[PDB]
Amino acid sequence: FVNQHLCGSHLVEALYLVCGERGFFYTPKT
Amino acid sequence: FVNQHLCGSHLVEALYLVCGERGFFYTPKT
Amino acid sequence: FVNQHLCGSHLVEALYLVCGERGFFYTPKT
Amino acid sequence: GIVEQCCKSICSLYQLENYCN
Amino acid sequence: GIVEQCCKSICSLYQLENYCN
Amino acid sequence: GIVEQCCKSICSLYQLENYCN
Ligand SMILES: [Zn+2]
Repeated sequence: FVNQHLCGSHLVEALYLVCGERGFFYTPKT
Repeated sequence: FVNQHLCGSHLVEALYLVCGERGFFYTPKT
Repeated sequence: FVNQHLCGSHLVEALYLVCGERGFFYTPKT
Repeated sequence: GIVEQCCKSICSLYQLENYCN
Repeated sequence: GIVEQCCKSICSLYQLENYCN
Repeated sequence: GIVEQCCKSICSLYQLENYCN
């Protein structure tokens, strides 16, 4: 996988590819 | 809607979702 | 074409549009 | 324009809808 | 969360898969 | 490469077409 900082909608799209049929959760809070 | 700064093609894609069947105008000039 | 700095996946998507049926090569190394 | 409101500052759903037709 | 690991720092394929279901 | 021309600087339509096949 790419060696860059993944942010915004690119981070969500990374998660989409990497999980696939498993799906994911994006909870961006501190 | 998201609390981030929307720029470039992400700003145009925000406008696409938010208007839908109304459409939009993107004129980026100062 | 747009007068901005094209990076990341936006640079690859620029190359996709600009070449089309010719295709391209993305080799990001220094 | 929109690049001073929604990119240099932040835009809510309504301040962005003013750029629809 | 994920915005401290994969955005403020860099994430490999595995540190990102921990955010799958 | 392309990351020094089109990302660190700006590329017109032609300087980007040199990266096609
Ligand atoms: Zn982007």
